[PDB]
Amino acid sequence: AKALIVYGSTTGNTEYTAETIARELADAGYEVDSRDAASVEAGGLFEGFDLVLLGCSTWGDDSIELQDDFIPLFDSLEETGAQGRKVACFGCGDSSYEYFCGAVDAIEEKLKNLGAEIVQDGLRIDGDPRAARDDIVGWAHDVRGAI
Ligand SMILES: Cc1cc2nc3c(=O)[nH]c(=O)nc-3n(C[C@@H](O)[C@@H](O)[C@H](O)COP(=O)(O)O)c2cc1C
Repeated sequence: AKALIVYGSTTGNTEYTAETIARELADAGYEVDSRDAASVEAGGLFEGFDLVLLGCSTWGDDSIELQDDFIPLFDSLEETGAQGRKVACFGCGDSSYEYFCGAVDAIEEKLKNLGAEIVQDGLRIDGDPRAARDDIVGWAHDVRGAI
């Protein structure tokens, strides 16, 4: 199978996560196309993938904001065809906050209402993804034995 990894990272956390996740896949027999959202384009993007990996960090204090690079993709997500698509969402945040990884929640929601089938519960990392690296290896892993 063929997977798409699209990520929004500001400080490099979600970028790290998507890489760990990328290999996760690739070492398993997976063909993987990883991309920065900063550059993606919504026009049938999801097209011809068996799984879509959609990542993003949270910003904001009062209001939930999505990693910046990712917003314009968030905005035009019904243009990508996530109909009966297989999508799992991930990102980084800090639980010191009230709407911890609230960016994972919104992603997942527009996905549903859109058509995707979420194969698994979003992976919400609290901290440097790097020290949770195992939590990560297992999630990539649970989404495989899931399709
Ligand atoms: C201005 C700001 C507000 C944040 N907003 C929240 C929050 O609402 N939810 C939470 O999960 N993460 C929140 N975080 C921090 C995480 O989003 C951020 O540290 C994270 O690691 C993103 O890594 P990245 O560079 O891949 O986007 C806050 C941190 C700061 C700087």
